[PDB]
Amino acid sequence: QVQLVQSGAEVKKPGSSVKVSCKASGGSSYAISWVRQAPGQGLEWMGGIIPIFGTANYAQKFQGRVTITADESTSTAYMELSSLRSEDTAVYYCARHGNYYYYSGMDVWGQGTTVTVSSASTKGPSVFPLAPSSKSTSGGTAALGCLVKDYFPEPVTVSWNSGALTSGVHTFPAVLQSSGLYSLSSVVTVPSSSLGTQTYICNVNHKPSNTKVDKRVEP
Amino acid sequence: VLTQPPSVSEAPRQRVTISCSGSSSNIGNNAVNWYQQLPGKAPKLLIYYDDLLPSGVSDRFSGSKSGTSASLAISGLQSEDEADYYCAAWDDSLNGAVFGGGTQLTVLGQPKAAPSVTLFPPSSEELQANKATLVCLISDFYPGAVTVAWKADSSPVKAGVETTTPSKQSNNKYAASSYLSLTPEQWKSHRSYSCQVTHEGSTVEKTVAPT
Repeated sequence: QVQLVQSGAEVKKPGSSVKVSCKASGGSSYAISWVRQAPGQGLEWMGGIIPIFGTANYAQKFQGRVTITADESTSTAYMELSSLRSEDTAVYYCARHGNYYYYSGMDVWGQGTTVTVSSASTKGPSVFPLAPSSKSTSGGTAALGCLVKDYFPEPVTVSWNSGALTSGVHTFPAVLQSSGLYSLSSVVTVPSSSLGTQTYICNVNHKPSNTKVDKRVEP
Repeated sequence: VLTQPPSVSEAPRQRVTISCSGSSSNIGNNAVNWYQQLPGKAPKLLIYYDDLLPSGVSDRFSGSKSGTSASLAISGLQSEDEADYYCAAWDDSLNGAVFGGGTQLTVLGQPKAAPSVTLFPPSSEELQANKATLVCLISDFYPGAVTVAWKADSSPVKAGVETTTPSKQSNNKYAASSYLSLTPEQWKSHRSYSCQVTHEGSTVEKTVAPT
């Protein structure tokens, strides 16, 4: 019944600060915790607040850079983390405990808020065709693609022929380069006989830079 | 602070045990809670106060606690159960909550599958922009672990390589990508470049060459 809704994703420069909100959609004698998860990592407790006792608790790892508050008028809890570093890149979760102890299980969870910390700046991608040839042809089917190079931040979305072509499409998760920029590729396998009769275009959308590219991919 | 097996393998409708090992100041004197995390979503409470079941959680899950270690049990193991599992408890010496590192429940077993590998050379459009990227796309492999090595000629190269972690596909097999960055002159100067993909001790190599 009760839902916890968190503010949206954030992209932050090292040394800055982020404040994430967690609004209780309805349903307050419960403790609230903040828990983060670095990509491909486990869960880490940041601290909590118990609004009806007006007391908070911070893990000592974060103490001096974290603040957890709760606003009773709107039953919104907040977690502010300052002096951000690249290792603070994570999904941040808000969760409500089953009672007023932090010992109790966390039975209601927000949806998570992605926070990315990086020194990179918003940049649209350069899109290159990956042309089909004899060397990407096997058994009468041809592989062709798009290389979406050097963009920041995530996400990019890719479609083929404005959505009319879906089967045979494999859009790969991006690599994060040492430059701080991302690159990904998208490929589609099609009948080799269709190369003279059908045109193939990848539609790349990079909303953070307000950029869309339609790239024709020819033999 | 708490330790779990990083991975756990078993077959359908079997029974699995996930151990959680702590110390006196956390598991020893505090309740243990278990969380299930499905891919790409928020953790969910599975077990609370050592052994109680939330509403809506299947009877197949159970927890127990003895001394400074705890254990989660799943019986009648099913495909839905593949997920990460975390134990958690309060710690009176850290005065905070601690989790275990988590346990991936690989529910057995999908057929082994060899990677399909496609290697693209740099586009003329990119070379004309004075850069060159070799793109090696690796799909449909199981289980989800590969290593990728590149060769300039028949000589290894490790400069300019960026490889992704593997990621699970729609069909429950895995995919990865690897990129080799070169100058337009490294590209033309050699007679070929190769992407070599090793999967479960066996290797598939694709080769490309300037026009």
